[PDB]
Amino acid sequence: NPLVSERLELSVLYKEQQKIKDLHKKYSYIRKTRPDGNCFYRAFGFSHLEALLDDSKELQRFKAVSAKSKEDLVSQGFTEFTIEDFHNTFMDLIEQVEKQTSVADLLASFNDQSTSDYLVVYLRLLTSGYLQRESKFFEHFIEGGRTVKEFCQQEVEPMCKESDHIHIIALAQALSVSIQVEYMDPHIFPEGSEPKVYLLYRPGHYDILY
Amino acid sequence: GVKVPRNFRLLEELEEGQKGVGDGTVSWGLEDDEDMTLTRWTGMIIGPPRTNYENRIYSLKVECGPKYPEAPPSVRFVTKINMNGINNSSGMVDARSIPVLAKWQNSYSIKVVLQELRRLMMSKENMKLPQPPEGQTY
Amino acid sequence: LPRRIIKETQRLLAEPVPGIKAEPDESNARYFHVVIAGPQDSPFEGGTFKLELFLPEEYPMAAPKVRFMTKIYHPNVDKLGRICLDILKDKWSPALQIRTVLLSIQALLSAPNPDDPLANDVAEQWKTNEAQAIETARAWTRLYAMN
Repeated sequence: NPLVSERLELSVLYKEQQKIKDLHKKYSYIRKTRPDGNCFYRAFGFSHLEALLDDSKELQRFKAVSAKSKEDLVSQGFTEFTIEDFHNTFMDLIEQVEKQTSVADLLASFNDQSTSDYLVVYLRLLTSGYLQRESKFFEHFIEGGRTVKEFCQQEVEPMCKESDHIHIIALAQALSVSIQVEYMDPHIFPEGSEPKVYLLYRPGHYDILY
Repeated sequence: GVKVPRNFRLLEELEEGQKGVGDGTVSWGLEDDEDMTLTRWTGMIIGPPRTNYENRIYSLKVECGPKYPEAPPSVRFVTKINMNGINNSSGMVDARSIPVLAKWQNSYSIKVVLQELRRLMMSKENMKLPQPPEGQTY
Repeated sequence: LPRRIIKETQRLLAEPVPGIKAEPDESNARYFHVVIAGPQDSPFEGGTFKLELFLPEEYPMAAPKVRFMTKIYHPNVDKLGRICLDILKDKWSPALQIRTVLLSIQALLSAPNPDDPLANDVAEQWKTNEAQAIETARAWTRLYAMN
């Protein structure tokens, strides 16, 4: 079992039924991630950085938001010398896409525990940072009388914690990158915008579609 | 590599001691479970088969100095035994004559020590030694 | 050593939490001798409680290890000093720092549980016979925390 897998075929999902037939007529390839509850952040993290090896326009636009992202969280109340090392890892992956690297060279860096997790953390921090900015807006999208800050201390920031629509809406609007999720049970996040990152949700898993 | 402190190591040792390793022919645990100092441990060895120790329960006491696990524990038999390295009056284990205590690495645990004693009971110069009567202490 | 660990030690010493001394060991920069004064108005007032903090191999991915050295009658603390606290297991994020853990423990002492009760023999005693429990904690502060 790898963290992030090879560009496997969509016919491999019959090994785990007419609902995949509908999925084939709109998609061709799948990319598996370890079902450790950190799926969403690793899947989006690869899906979008791999797509930036073709798109220099979105690359420098993405780098501008990500760089400014660090000072944003610090202006929001995150201690700087906390997130520094996960930002340094995040910027080092953007610099590794900027320098034209292979999809296989990028994959080998995502299967490194340290490098990958450090990114997942910063993606979680980015999600958690944005949820607390739009605190007034998301207040009534959380159940159990949990506050936005508490939800962030319990389900967003800590590792190995499952993601649902509240995480997806959040990260999407933070980096200004649209996502579409397909449910092995279609939804666009945010509403209306053209999707850049296609994902497949099964109970406990998030997968990259193509 | 990275040094682990006395107390945080000994709590792990306790945990593993509670879950039990292998079959159970070696087991350990705190002498008092309200003892926050984590110093006195109760060891237990079932004697290895085909030797003169076979099918005898040997209770031990193990003590962890303020410097564990950088320096070995002091180990002592409660149950009487006839074995190279163990004193006939006290049941104390001579640190020089035991290859795990003499050649002590910090990675060694109270588990490793108890198995090492259980291994040395299988040694040729121990397995055939005449034993004292069963269930007898110092 | 990560830059994280060396910077956290320096910031923790630069700005101390009142009621908590926390010096790193010069021999093992991952180990911290923590001392906490028993909060005024608590059942632990006048007592001084020893704790130890260790930053594991995985830190800051894995949570810090903390344990009471001083015997204490408290729902969240057990007979060997092991602290039952969310941000030390499940709900620990790599973003959280030591001083969060540190004064989180202090908040516990200030006003013992339960906002959601944990299931143990001490916590059950607090959940019913509270006045009796507070006098027990006062007594244990005397014989364990006061020298």
